[PDB]
Amino acid sequence: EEFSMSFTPAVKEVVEFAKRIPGFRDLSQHDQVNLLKAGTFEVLMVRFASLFDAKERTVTFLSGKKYSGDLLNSMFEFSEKLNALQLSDEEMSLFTAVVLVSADRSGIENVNSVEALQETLIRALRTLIMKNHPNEASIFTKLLLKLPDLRSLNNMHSEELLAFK
Repeated sequence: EEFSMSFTPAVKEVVEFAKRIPGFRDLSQHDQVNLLKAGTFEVLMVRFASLFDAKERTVTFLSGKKYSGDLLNSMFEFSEKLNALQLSDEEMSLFTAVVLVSADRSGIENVNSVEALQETLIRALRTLIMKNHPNEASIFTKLLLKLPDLRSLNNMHSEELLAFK
């Protein structure tokens, strides 16, 4: 409850976010549906982190209200680690687009076009991180390391979410 349904309109939000990713609407319709089908779960993981605060033990839901079981524990270790980097909203958005365009390539027909879009987003992320965190370049590396982590959480818990919310 009070979090079940909270992730239904969130799916609608990912679709709209993707549409705003420069170049996304150039990929085949086939590839756009597949990136969203495969990556929506990983983007939602990042969005959750963004609505968490281990610095105050508060978890805010896209729904509004604020509060403080083994996926939920993973979502906390994940969120704490990511929240540690102290990214700005702009970095957070760019990173989320990288996550979406980094999704499982199994159902993708034009991988070259998807890798080309990921490259463009990756280069901007690194460029944007170096500028806002000149002495913390490593922040960029830590973010890439999270891609394999999110793919595992996905492989393991997507079903217990991508089902009736």
